Amino acid sequence: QEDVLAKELEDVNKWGLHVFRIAELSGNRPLTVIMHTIFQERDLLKTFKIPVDTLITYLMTLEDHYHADVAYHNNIHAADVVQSTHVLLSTPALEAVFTDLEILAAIFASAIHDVDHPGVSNQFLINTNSELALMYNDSSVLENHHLAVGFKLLQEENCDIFQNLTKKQRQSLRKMVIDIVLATDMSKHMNLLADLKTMVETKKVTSSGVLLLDNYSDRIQVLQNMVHCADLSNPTKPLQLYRQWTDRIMEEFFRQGDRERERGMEISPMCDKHNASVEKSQVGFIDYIVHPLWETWADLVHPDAQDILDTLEDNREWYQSTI
Amino acid sequence: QEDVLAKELEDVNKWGLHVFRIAELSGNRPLTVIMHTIFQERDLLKTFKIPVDTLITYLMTLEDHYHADVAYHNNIHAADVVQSTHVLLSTPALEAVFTDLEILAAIFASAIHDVDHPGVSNQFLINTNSELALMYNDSSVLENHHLAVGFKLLQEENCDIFQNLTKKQRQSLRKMVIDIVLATDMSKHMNLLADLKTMVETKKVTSSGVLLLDNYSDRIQVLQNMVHCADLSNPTKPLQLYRQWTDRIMEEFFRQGDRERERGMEISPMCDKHNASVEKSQVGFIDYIVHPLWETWADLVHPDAQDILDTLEDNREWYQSTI
Ligand SMILES: COc1c(OCC2CC2)cc2oc3cc4c(c(OCc5ccncc5)c3c(=O)c2c1CC=C(C)C)C=CC(C)(C)O4
Ligand SMILES: COc1c(OCC2CC2)cc2oc3cc4c(c(OCc5ccncc5)c3c(=O)c2c1CC=C(C)C)C=CC(C)(C)O4
Ligand SMILES: [Mg+2]
Ligand SMILES: [Mg+2]
Ligand SMILES: [Zn+2]
Ligand SMILES: [Zn+2]
Repeated sequence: QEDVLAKELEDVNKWGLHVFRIAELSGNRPLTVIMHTIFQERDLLKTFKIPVDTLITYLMTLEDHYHADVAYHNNIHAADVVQSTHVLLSTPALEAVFTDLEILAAIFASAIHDVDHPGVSNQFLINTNSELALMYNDSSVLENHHLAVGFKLLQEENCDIFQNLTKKQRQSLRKMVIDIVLATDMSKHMNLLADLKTMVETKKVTSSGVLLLDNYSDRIQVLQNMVHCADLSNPTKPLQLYRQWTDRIMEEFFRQGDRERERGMEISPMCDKHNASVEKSQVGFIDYIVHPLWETWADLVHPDAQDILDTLEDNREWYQSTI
Repeated sequence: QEDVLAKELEDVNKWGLHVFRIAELSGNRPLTVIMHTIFQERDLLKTFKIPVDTLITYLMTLEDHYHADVAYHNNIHAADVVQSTHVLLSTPALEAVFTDLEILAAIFASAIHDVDHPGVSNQFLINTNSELALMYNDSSVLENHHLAVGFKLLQEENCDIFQNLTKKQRQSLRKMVIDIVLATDMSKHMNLLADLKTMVETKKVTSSGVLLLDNYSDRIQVLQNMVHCADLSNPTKPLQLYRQWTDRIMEEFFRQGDRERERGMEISPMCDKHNASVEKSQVGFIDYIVHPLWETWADLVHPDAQDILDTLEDNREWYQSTI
C-alpha cells in the first residue's frame, strides 16, 4: 500500500497529479508526503541543512492545523497548490531565474497559504464581527492569519525547518513568504493581474530565452502571481480533478450560506443551496477571473503553458455545454 | 482638585492646553476628561445618542490600557493628540468640510491611536521576533494592535459608545478609524506627505478661501495627515510643553536601548543614553520630518496654521541655540 503511494508520488512533476488518491493512500497526509517528496526532488534538505525529522515534524503539525472538516480549504487544497507551484517553478522560461531561497519561499508559502482556514470568506468574517476580523482590522483577515499560524508553528518542538539558514536568509525568506501569501487575497487579484499584464507587455528575456528579472519588485511579483495561479489552478486540471474541486467549493459555500440564512443575513453569491447555478458560476469565474489570469501567465512563459491553457479552455467549454 | 481642573479645561479649543496640569489635576485621567469635554463642546453625545455613563466607562477602560510605566506613549500623549486633532478640525479653512461622523472618527481614532503601547518601536518588535510582529506579519505592527485593542474594548460591559449608531454608520466609522490609525505608522510618513503635497498643488478653494474636497479618497487623506500632524505636534507647542515631551520620548528611547543593550542587540538611533545628542536629534527631526509636514499643512489651510507654524520655527531656533 506504501508501494502504490510511492508509485503515485512519481508523478509529482506533472500537472494533474492524482492528489485525492494520494490523500487517501497516505492516510490523509497529502501535504506531508507531497512536500517531503518535493523537498527531496529539489535537494532542499541538503541545500538548507534541514533535518528530515524536523521537516516531517513541522509538516505534520502544519497539516494538522488545516481543518479536516472543511470541504475545500483543507490539507488537500494545500497539497495541490504546493504541487502546482512546484510544477510552475520548473517551467523552461524560468530556468535558473530563481535562487534556491526564492524557490523555498514559494513552496513554503504555498504549503501554509490557507492554514487554519475556517471555511468562510473574509467578507463573512467582517460582516459577522468575528474575532479574526477584529484582530486584523478587516484587511486580508484570513491571509494574515494563515501567515501568523504558519510561522508560529515553526516554534513548536523540533519544528524549525529553517534552523540552519543564516539570519539574512531567514529575514529574506520571511519577507518573501509574507509578500506571497498576502497576494492570495482575492480582493487583490485585479491589481495583481494588471501588474502581470504590464510585465508581459514589457517582458525582457536573456540571451538564452529565459525570463529576465532585474530586481526584487519584478521577482516577487512573478512569484506572487505564480502562487495565485496555483491557487486558481483547479479549472486547468483534468476534468475529473476539476469537478471534484467544484463539488467541494460548492459544499463549503453552501455551509456559509446556511450560516448566513441562520442569521438573517443576505446570502452571498453562490452560497444559496436553494438558488444555486453551479455550472453558470464556474463559467463566470473562468471568463472573468481564471482565464484572464492564466492567459496572461501563458504569455509570460510562452509557450510553456499552452497545454494548461488548452485544458482550461476545454473545461470552460464542457461546463458551458451543461447549461 | 475639581474646581481648578474645570478652569484649565476652558482652554480645550486652544493650541497649547496645559495637558500635564490637567493630567495632574484629574487624577491621571487626562484622556477621559479631555475626551468627555470635547464631546460636550462638539455636541457628540446628543448627535449620536451616546449615554454619558457609557462614554465615561469606555474612556476609563481605554485609559487603563495605556501603560503607566511608559514615559511617552501613555494616556497623556493620547489626551494631547485628541485635543490637538480637536483644534485642527476647527481650522476655518475646513468649514465643517467633514460630516459629524467624519469628526467623530478622527477624534475616536486619536484617542485609541497608541493604546497598549509597550514603549518600543515597530522595528524592535520585528527584530526580537515578538508575539506582536508574529501576529501582524511585520506590517504596521503597533498600529494594527492599537486599533484591535481600541475596538475590542467597546465590547466590555456598558462600553459600546456606538450602540445607537446605525449599522451603516458603524461600518463607515470603523473603516475611517482604521484608515486613520494605520496612517500614524511612521514608515508611511513620506508617502502620506507626498499625497498631501499633490492635494495642495491641485487644491481647490472657494473665493472665501475655504477648501473643497469632493471624494472620500481626498477627505480621508486630509484626516490621515491631520491626525498625523497632531501626533507630530509636540515641536509646535509652547516650549515648556515641548521640552517635557522631549524628556519623555528620550527616556522611552533610552529604555529601549537598554533592553537592546542587555540583549546584545544593535542599539537603535537616539536610543543610546551613553552617546545621545538630544538637541541635535530634535533639530534634525524638525528639519526633515516635522517642518516639511507642517509647512505643507499650512499651505493647505492658509492662513489658519501661521500661529502653529510660527511656534515651530521659534522652537527649532531655540533647540539649535542649545547646541
Ligand atoms: C467574480 O466573483 C466571483 C465569481 O464570479 C462569477 C459569478 C457567477 C457570476 C465566481 C467565483 O467562483 C469561484 C469558484 C471556485 C473557487 C472560487 O475561489 C474561491 C477563492 C477565495 C479565496 N482565495 C482563492 C479562491 C470562486 C470565487 O472566488 C468566485 C468569485 C470571487 C472572486 C473575486 C472577488 C476576485 C475556487 C475553486 C473552484 C474553481 C473549484 O471554484
Ligand atoms: C528621520 O528619522 C527620525 C529622526 O531623524 C532625524 C533626526 C536626526 C535624528 C529623528 C526622530 O526624532 C524623533 C523625536 C521625537 C519623536 C519622534 O517620533 C517618534 C514616533 C514614533 C512612532 N510614531 C510616532 C512618533 C521622533 C522620530 O520618530 C524620529 C525619526 C523617525 C521618523 C521617521 C523615519 C519618519 C516624538 C516626539 C518628540 C517630538 C518629542 O521627539
Ligand atoms: Mg486563501
Ligand atoms: Mg503610534
Ligand atoms: Zn487557497
Ligand atoms: Zn502617537
